[PDB]
Amino acid sequence: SGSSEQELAAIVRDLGCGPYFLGTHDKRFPGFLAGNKLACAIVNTAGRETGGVHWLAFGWNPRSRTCYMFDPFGFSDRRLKQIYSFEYEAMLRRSALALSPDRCLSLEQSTQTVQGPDSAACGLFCCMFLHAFVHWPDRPMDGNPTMNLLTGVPNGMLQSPQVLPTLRRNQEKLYRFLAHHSPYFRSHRAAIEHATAFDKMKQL
Amino acid sequence: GVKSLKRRRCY
Ligand SMILES: *C(=N)CNC(=O)CNC(=O)c1ccc(OC)c(C(=O)C(C)(C)c2cc(Cl)cc(Cl)c2)c1
Repeated sequence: SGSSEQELAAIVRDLGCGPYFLGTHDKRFPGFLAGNKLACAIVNTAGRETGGVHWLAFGWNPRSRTCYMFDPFGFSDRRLKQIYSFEYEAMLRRSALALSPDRCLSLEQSTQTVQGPDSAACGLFCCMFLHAFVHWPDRPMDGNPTMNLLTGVPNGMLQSPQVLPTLRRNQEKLYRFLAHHSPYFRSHRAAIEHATAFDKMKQL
Repeated sequence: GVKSLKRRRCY
């Protein structure tokens, strides 16, 4: 059920983010403070103490003063607070004060889901975005070889029967990606695909 | 990929 920090760190190193990755974290991820460098991270919405709820990806682009928040569901800030109790202003504030000369940044976030409502692949979609990020940090959400393979649909449509095929097709290809790109995936494919299944939530 | 939204955020 879900995906573990060990398994996403493995998959993220396999994707080439080794030189830029800051580890997976609970909601208390300190941010990007170490220095002004291409850095990205995977961040849970809850604390470690909850045993884990939802995976997000974060990236900092030094060339463009931009932090990307990636939720495979593409929820709004409000909907992030609401459903997951997750906020990340503390984290952005620490990152701006540290790296931004003018204490300002661009926060760029998804407005669409690539994830089915009952899928438990969030962690993995995060991996995928991070690959895209670490290769195309200027254009990571869309318009690059990696994210091109996914098909965004408006987050407002997450629960609608019209886009289920679409979010499923998204999962199958994600699996193909990670298959093609990650030795740690191929070695534990059968398992990760069972634990992260397109409708894991129905079969708990 | 996904559409997205970019806000300037000052601290
Ligand atoms: C996405 N739609 C929901 N999918 C998930 O995979 C969420 N899963 C977890 O958060 C999760 C599951 C198992 C597990 O260990 C067996 C972990 C962790 O490694 C722990 C609990 C140690 C962890 C929790 C948090 Cl909040 C952060 C970190 Cl870095 C690790 C997580």
